Amino acid sequence: LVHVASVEKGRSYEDFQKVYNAIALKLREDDEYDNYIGYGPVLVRLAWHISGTWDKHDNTGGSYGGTYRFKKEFNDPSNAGLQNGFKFLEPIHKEFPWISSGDLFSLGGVTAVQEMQGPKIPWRCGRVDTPEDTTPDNGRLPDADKDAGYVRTFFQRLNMNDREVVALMGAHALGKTHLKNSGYEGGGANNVFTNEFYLNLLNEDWKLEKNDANNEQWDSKSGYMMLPTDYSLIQDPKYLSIVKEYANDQDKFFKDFSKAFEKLLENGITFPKDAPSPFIFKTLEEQGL
Ligand code: HEM
Ligand SMILES: O=C1CCNc2c1cnc1ccccc21
Repeated sequence: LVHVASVEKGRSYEDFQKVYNAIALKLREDDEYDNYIGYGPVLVRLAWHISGTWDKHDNTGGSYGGTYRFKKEFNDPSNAGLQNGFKFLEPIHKEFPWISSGDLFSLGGVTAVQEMQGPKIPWRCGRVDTPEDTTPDNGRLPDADKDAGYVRTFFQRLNMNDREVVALMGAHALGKTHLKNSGYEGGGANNVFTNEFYLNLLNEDWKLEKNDANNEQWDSKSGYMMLPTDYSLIQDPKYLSIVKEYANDQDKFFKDFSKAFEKLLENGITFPKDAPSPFIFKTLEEQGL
């Protein structure tokens, strides 16, 4: 099963920079969403969930086919809440209908990370929408009620190692859980991309509690929370070393996250040898916009 990247006909960097800019301007505009968090976090999660269905064994799932647009995936219980992100991106796709769905969904994640003062994420175009019968079944995204061993084994399906896992999880600096979406009671939220997930894990006073949905979560005296899969990163000695590394090195975290996130978003895609180089988009701030 081979998915070959095919550049949207006649498009180049500046076309995609226009899409980035539209997403970025809408992020700035629609600032009230989710108690003034804005849409950055949910767009990052969307980009991860459209990519996280991938299976290295047969190259099913992944970001290439844009299949989140289909009911079966759109309605995956693991994707509850992501419809807000889809609706946010709707007007952008209407403005730029030439872009593929996979390209738009992944680019939304990139734009969100960057506009939230995260690292630059190189991004490649060429995902091509595939038919409804290519939509992966529900159940390929990870459970949150599990331990480090579950996390490690899960991510092997996505060809991610321990450092890549720990780095990717740092996106949980962002946003929050919503009891009605996932069965987890949200704590303090952020909308700036930092290494604070690691600092919170190491520095807060955590207590294991059972929430009103009957699920276990770790809660701090200051009002933050960790999923059991988050907290597993300080229960496992291999993960803990890396958590400490990122808590003590912002730049290393940024560089490792950027690599892992691009790789996550590109898993399953064959880029021809004469494909364009990855694009590094300028932020609104860098453009004076
Ligand atoms: C073991 C792996 C993971 C598990 C079990 C997990 C689970 C969760 C859950 C349960 C939520 C809350 C959803 C809601 O209630 O609205 C959430 C939110 C979020 N996740 Fe993850 N996640 C994992 C990995 C990741 C990765 C790899 C990324 C991206 C690189 C990511 C980015 C996010 C973001 C940005 C949010 C906040 C969304 C918002 O504020 O609406 N997560 N995750
Ligand atoms: O420590 C934080 C910061 C705010 N956001 C999250 C944290 C930890 N785990 C999370 C898990 C899912 C969504 C957001 C978070």
